Amino acid sequence: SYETSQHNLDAVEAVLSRLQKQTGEMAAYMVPVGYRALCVSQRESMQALRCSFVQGQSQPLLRGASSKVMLAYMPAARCEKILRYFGEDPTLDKWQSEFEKIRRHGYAVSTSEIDPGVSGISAPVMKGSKLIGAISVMAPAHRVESNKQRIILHVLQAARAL
Ligand SMILES: [Cl-]
Ligand SMILES: [Cl-]
Repeated sequence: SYETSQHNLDAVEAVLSRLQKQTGEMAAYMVPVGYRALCVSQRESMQALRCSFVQGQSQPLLRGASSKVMLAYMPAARCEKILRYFGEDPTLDKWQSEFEKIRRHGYAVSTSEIDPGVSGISAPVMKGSKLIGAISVMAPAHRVESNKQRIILHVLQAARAL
């Protein structure tokens, strides 16, 4: 359980519940742990979506909107260590341009980086200047294509509420 380790799980659960009722999509709260993104709380799909994000399990902090938001908002030194572990060169424009874009917008969007046909939209959860986690919606590209601005606004709204 993350009852004693996630200080604000009640608040997180309330935000994710609303977010799914606003978008009709799966939503999760992710936190960075070393080289990986841990899914701490997840709503679960009322459709039949079976993607790689599972509550209590982690993914490498590298691909997808959630990973890219956390990498963009954590300290540079930390971000560099992680990307170098995965064999990426953090100094390249393809990374630096993405992080600048993310910080300008306040969220990231990804498509099919993890699961073919599934997109991610994510925004950082901050405590002051410290990145603590991210709120994300994981949803079929079929639906994101019709609801992109709606999902972005609600994801931003969810993250800001925490
Ligand atoms: Cl993705
Ligand atoms: Cl569908």
